Amino acid sequence: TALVCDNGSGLVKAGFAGDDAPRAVFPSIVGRPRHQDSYVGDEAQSKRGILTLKYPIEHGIITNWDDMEKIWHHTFYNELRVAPEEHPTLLTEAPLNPKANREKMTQIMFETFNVPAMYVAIQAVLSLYASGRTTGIVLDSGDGVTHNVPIYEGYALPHAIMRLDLAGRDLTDYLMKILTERGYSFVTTAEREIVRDIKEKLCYVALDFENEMATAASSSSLEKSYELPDGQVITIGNERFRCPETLFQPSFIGMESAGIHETTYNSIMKCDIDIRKDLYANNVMSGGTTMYPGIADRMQKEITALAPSTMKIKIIAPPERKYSVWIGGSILASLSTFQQMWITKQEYDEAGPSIVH
Amino acid sequence: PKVAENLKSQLEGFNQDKLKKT
Ligand SMILES: Nc1ncnc2c1ncn2[C@@H]1O[C@H](COP(=O)(O)OP(=O)(O)OP(=O)(O)O)[C@@H](O)[C@H]1O
Ligand SMILES: C/C1=C/C(=O)O[C@@H]2C[C@@H](CC[C@H](C)/C=C\C=C\CC1)O[C@@](O)([C@@H]1CSC(=O)N1)C2
Ligand SMILES: [Mg+2]
Repeated sequence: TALVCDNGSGLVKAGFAGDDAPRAVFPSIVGRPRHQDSYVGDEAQSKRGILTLKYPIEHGIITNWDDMEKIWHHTFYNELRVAPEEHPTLLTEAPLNPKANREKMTQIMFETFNVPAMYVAIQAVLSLYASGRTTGIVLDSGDGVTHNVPIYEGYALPHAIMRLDLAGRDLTDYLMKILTERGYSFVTTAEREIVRDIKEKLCYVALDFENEMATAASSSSLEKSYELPDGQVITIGNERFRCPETLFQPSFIGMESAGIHETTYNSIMKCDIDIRKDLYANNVMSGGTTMYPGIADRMQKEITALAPSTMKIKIIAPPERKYSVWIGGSILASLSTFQQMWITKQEYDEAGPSIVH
Repeated sequence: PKVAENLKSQLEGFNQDKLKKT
């Protein structure tokens, strides 16, 4: 059976092609002994007192290869419990991944794990496939990076891809900064995890930020409470929507970048004028950071304000979009016509890593 | 070319209810 591994900056999603969900979802972290020899994922966190913990993937790109090998090793033998030499393996990569990185992923899979076949797909393209489309523009926002990726007839259009180095972890850091200013103590990575949970449980995207600020200033109607591990109950009101507003207004964390609605529009305006109607009518949201309540309605509003007045705009935000990349990979690797598209180990032995492009 | 055409057709027509429950 083919395997599918979606390597994210924050979470690894892995499982078997043809399944409706990844069987393994675990933190993309590797720890090694600080004094006087590796752990991956939840066990690394459990033993963080004796380990130095690193994320091998930064903003969607693999940066620590030795640790990335540990992530894949753990994926195969500990999480999925498979022998990789027995399974074709589909891997994912970020948009705009350097060619050298794609070659190195290929070399490690064939030479270190001895997979019989592999393939590398762009994450956003798989999310589009998971919605049953081969044309559209995807907003994929995870833990480390956000991209707008316009895709036509199955191919991402690389010249029109936009990137924002703002995503879920930066939103958690911003919420942590706001809550620290209010007088709570959140400092360590363990404590930041409490903030991440607050963000997921209570934050939302306001349809109209100014209006929502006025509501929260004049009423307690938006307030929600949350019990911290130490027993304190914190109440938040405008913090709920000021946190993800940073996606529309990156200046909130001191970035000069345009917001996700403007990067969507600019992406579409980089594409051929003859495909723009298809993009506007097929805006698919993918990734954990697109889960906030309200985000699709806000996107619909903002893109409507930027686009020509008669343009048909549709935002597609599937309930399963935390795992839409992986589900697209599960579909693609299960299809009969895809089976001749795997790069085989035999082809790699003849031609080397450059075959992957 | 023919492969790309058929693959697009299978993706566009795929019913996610076919996928196995985990
Ligand atoms: N319900 C939710 N609301 C808001 N944020 C969410 C929610 N659920 C998950 N997240 C955020 O999504 C991020 C993880 O999403 P995902 O697994 O898509 O990222 P990734 O693939 O690891 O990262 P990247 O694609 O950036 O490399 C985390 O920051 C998490 O806090
Ligand atoms: C339920 C869960 C969700 C998740 O996405 O975690 C991922 C992975 C996690 C690894 C570091 C933490 C300490 C260790 C163990 C973690 C598991 C929590 C797993 O670092 C994130 O939390 C970062 C930091 S704060 C944030 O916003 N992103 C995203
Ligand atoms: Mg991702």
